[PDB]
Amino acid sequence: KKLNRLAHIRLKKGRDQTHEAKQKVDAYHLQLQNLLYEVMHLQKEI
Amino acid sequence: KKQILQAKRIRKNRQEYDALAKVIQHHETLKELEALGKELEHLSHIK
Repeated sequence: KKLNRLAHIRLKKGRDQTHEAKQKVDAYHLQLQNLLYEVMHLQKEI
Repeated sequence: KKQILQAKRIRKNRQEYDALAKVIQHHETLKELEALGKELEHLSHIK
C-alpha cells in the first residue's frame, strides 16, 4: 500500500511538471507564431 | 527590412507610372479622321 501511494504521488508530480513544461513550450510557440505572422504580413504588404 | 526597401522602390515606380498615366489622360483617332474625311468627301459631292 505504501509503495502504491508513493508511485501514484510520483506519477502525479511528474505529470504536473510535464504540464508546466508543455505550457512553457506553448507560450514560446505562441511568441514564435506571432513573429512568423508579423514576417508573413510584412512580406505580403511588401 | 530588405522587402521594405524593395517596397519603397516599387512605390516610387508606381508613382512614376501613375504620373505617366495622368499625363496621358490629361487607333480610334485614325478611324475618326477617316470618318471625317468620308463626311468631307460627301459634303464636297453635295456641294
